[PDB]
Amino acid sequence: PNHPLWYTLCDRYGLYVVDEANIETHGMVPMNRLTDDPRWLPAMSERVTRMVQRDRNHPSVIIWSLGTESGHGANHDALYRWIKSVDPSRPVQYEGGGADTTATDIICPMYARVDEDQPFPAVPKWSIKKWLSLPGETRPLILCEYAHAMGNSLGGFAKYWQAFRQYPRLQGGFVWDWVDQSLIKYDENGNPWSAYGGDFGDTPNDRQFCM
Amino acid sequence: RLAVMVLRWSDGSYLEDQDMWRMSGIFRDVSLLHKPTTQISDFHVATRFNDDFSRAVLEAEVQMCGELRDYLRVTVSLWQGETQVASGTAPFGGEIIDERGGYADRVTLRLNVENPKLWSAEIPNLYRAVVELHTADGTLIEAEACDVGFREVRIENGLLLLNGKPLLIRGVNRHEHHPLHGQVMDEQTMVQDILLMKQNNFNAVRCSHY
Ligand SMILES: O=C1O[C@H](CO)[C@H](O)[C@H](O)[C@H]1O
Ligand SMILES: [Mg+2]
Ligand code: NA
Ligand code: NA
Repeated sequence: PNHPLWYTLCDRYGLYVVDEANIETHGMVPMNRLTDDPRWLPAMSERVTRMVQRDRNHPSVIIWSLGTESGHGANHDALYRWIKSVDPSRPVQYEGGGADTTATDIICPMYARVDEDQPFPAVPKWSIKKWLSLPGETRPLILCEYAHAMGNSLGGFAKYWQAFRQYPRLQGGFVWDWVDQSLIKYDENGNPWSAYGGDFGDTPNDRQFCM
Repeated sequence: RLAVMVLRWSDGSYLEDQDMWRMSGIFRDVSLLHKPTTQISDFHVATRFNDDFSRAVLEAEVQMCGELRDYLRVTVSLWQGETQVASGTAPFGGEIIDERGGYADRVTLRLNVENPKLWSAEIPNLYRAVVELHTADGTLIEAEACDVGFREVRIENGLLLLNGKPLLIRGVNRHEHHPLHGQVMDEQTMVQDILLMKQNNFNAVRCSHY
């Protein structure tokens, strides 16, 4: 959840907002180790329920998100249902566990390609065009992350938009991401420069991957 | 002496606007068939399966024409080669279907078949069904028969399934055409087509358009 003024500004200037619970357990092995554990359900529930209680009156918020990169655990299913019951006015989405679990109203993959399948075991990223018409599938598809804009990038961006326009149930996506997470440091003359991972003696680090 | 007056055009022609040569005549086989007075007038074969296809029930509905009699029986027997695999016998008289009773001129036979050999375009396993109309003590009136392929065709979850597996149709449309004989078909031409189709990795054909 963002600084509270963010939603006020989105209401007034007009942007659709996905409001997301502060839950990410990416470094766990497997990714759902905590989110499938009922011991972590109280802590996860507060991150979801207190967000909803705070932001549910903002018209700019159109979709709730259960967080990101935490696999798919039973706790997600419980909290998905909690939101559906408490606030029927907004769809709930969540990408973890393969982007199309029972904890999401929207197929919301990250970096699934337009035409090319990436058939990873357990959590494949299907071509978005293919994903829509998998046997029994009926939901809309909106990429929660796509077109990773790292450095000299966004090659193939037009390919996404041709597909978005051609396919009714491909209803777009959210580019990753808006702003470089670089930090300012200064040389001996006081000239500022842009720093990334490792530049503060932080180790281990992931270098330029923050930008 | 038979006299047959064949018309090239009829009101039937309005329903026969296929993109093909427009021809006419007696272009398929003519035959004479002798049936007894008491006869098999229709029969339907169905095959249903359990979830993993390890058991089948062959269901055979048989209709008669002629005089109804208590001594009448139908036997449907199923053969794999020279081996009889299953058999059923019953008098005529179907189950009650409405307030007026049932079909006294019909009978349904049900045969259990364990581990049926399944039919597909890959392995065309066939059994032989023989439908015998006979008296209670086994005097045959007549027999009809067909080839039986044990297979289930169904659409589930948006997929066409044959024997529980999603098909991939390598199909072609095939008109009945011969450069010399026109729209007359013979066995040799038909066999030649099937061979060429299979040799070129086709598994399916559409009877375009009749
Ligand atoms: O759509 C069609 O196109 C073909 C054109 O050769 C042919 O006319 C077929 O009978 C018709 O079904
Ligand atoms: Mg036509
Ligand atoms: Na669309
Ligand atoms: Na990053």
